[PDB]
Amino acid sequence: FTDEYQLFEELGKGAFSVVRRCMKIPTGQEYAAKIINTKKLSARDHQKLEREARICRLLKHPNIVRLHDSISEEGFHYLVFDLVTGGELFEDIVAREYYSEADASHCIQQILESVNHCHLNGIVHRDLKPENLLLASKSKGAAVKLADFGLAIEVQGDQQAWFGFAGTPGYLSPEVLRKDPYGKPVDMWACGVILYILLVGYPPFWDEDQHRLYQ
Amino acid sequence: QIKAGAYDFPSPEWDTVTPEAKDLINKMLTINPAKRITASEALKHPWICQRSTVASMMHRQETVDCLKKFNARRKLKGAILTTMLATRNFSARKQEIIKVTEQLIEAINNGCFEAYTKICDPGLTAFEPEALGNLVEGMDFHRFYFENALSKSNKPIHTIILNPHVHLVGDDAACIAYIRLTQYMDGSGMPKTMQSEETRVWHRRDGKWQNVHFHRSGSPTVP
Repeated sequence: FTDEYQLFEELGKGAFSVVRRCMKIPTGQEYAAKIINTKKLSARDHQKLEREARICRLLKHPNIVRLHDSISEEGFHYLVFDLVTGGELFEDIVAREYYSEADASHCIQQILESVNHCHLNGIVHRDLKPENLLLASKSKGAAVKLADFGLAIEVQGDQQAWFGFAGTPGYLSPEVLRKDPYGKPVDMWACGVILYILLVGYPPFWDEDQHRLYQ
Repeated sequence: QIKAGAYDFPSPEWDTVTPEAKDLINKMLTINPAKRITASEALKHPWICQRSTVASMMHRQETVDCLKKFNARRKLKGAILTTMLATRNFSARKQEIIKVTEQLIEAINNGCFEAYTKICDPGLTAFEPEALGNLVEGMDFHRFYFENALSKSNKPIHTIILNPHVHLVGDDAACIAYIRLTQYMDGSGMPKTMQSEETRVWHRRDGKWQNVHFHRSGSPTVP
């Protein structure tokens, strides 16, 4: 990595990963480097990171966090993502002095563009939620970017199947809760939940008891 | 059957019984005890106090022959001691609970978390030795054993389900209790066996039997 790029400040750190602002010195760029201490990565975690990188390499779209490079070293693998500075879309909205349906529609248009790109490439995100809707920068008109494909699956065309009970409760689809085979439409249900929230600021399904929520 | 008063007088044997004898039976086998004939009243029933004119005097050989069998069975079933016999003649409904239970155990043995989360309710609770006397909720606690041991370890294991007992508690709810015998290879490569006792509560939701709670005692399922 240091080979070509250059590391800087830390933007975060997980259990096996540390993320830092980076720069491709040869081209004066600026990316986010996900530095993985491969010596701490388990076998099942190794299986999921291989899936997330393969999916991210396959998705090239303005409204999707782009994986720019993957390279290994001595027990330390590097993943170069786009640098995202604008934080959560939902956090930006509360700071705005004006916000209308037109603003919400412009947001959902971008989210739908990313979801459509995922689906067109046989990929289902399965965890669309506010935490995964980021703004590229703090610029006045920064682009909405879909992030974190750690729960994303690879589907065969339009074939439905049971890929497991995964997602965030408030955004889970009826078909997953019914334990039915499912596919791309689960993301569109989540979009509908997000759109509802973008208009009035509270969720369409909410309950202290999760069982009641799922009903 | 008793609570429903579900008895009848099948032909042919009852075709030759007098109406008055059937009447007295009906008044004794009245579900509502407030409306049941009393001992004083029965002693005045025509079949009792006017037997000479009411009760038949025909010989009932088929009653004698049947009583012989009744008595013989009664003397064979005479339990001198408390005897507890397993269940082996299962309805289709009870077999359904056994099947989905074995599908769940199979998914655990094969480390198939997708099947596990399909069969188990998201709000599943559990008592198990792995949980050290705590009631655990959700899939998190169980996810650890799938993501690691259940597929990581490469050793042969054989599960046996002994003496399952199924309670049907409504059209969409059931309870199953069984002994879980597990044969496996230990660290030294020697064969071992362990036993657990397991209760699983099942609720039919969206047309699918789903496990909402289970209780394991004895050994922990991971060797």
